[PDB]
Amino acid sequence: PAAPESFDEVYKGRRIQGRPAGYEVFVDGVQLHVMRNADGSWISVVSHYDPVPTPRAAARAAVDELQGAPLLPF
Amino acid sequence: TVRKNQATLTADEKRRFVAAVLELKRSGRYDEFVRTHNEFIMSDTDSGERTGHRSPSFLPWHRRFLLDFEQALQSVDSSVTLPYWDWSADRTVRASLWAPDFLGGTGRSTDGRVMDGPFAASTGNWPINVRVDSRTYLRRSLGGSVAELPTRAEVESVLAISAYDLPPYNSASEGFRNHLEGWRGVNLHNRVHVWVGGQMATGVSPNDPVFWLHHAYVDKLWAEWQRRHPDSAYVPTGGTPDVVDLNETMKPWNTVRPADLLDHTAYYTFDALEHH
Ligand SMILES: [O-][O-]
Ligand SMILES: [Cu+2]
Ligand SMILES: [Cu+2]
Ligand SMILES: [Cu+2]
Ligand SMILES: [Cu+2]
Repeated sequence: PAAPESFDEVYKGRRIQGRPAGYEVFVDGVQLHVMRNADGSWISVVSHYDPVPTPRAAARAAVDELQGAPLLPF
Repeated sequence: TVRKNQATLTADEKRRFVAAVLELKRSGRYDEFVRTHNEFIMSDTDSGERTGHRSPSFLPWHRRFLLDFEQALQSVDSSVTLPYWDWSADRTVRASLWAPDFLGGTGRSTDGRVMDGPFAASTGNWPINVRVDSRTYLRRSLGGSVAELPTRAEVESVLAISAYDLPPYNSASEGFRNHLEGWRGVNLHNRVHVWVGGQMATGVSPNDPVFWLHHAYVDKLWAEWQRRHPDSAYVPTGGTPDVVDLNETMKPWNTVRPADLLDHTAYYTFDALEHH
């Protein structure tokens, strides 16, 4: 049950980072709440009813959701 | 108190529902419901304490949450009750629900902003204050992120499941509760949040007034399930770590148990509900 690998990329113009902590995601340096489901999928607070396979997928879904908007710290 | 299908409300009942919701917003009360739901959805996890979602108490918790909100509406106008949205039937953007005299429609495609109805940002009456996405206007993208609302045949497949819930009592469970919640199977409740989009797809989903109508129909499906399966009841029934057992109390109220909420008729009836 060990955590996913870290990641760091620019996705649609915004920096997304993930790292084991039990895992943290940031969008342009602002932490984004994420959660892992028992089956290994992930969600974020801006997609909290929509499981996706990985934390990077959840970070990318957040950038899609935000449509350029700054994230507020949670 | 009778909860009615939204499609059946009179013009005057829509006007009074809208006015009561806007008064709760103006007074500051509405935002605290948004905040409670977000706090629980961020704390409710599959391998630790879980109360409002991803757990057997998803159903009584939202039943009591909706009762708190309905009683707040009734403090403004005692004739108002929560209507329900049967998304299996009223499944397009042309549903009267989304008309400018009720909830307003979908968001424009540039920024998702709702442009009509009483909750459009331009009215000055619906600031989005409790938020994580920094924008302060109501957003929706109906049918944007998922193509279809559940159908009646899909709902029927879930109603046919006899066990209320199953170990491990979380998002991985088989059984009725998790199939209605939607983390497993053809997906009923979660998919509707995804289908509306905007704030309704996020932890601050009560920012959209349709939240209440969605959960009032999820709550009606629990009542229907009970009529179909009179030999089934809430589980677990004692001694389960991290999960609210039948006779344990639930946060945030601390003074009510799932057992106190199984029978909706102690609080309201529906316009129509099948007999077993
Ligand atoms: O429950 O959203
Ligand atoms: Cu929710
Ligand atoms: Cu979460
Ligand atoms: Cu919900
Ligand atoms: Cu019978």
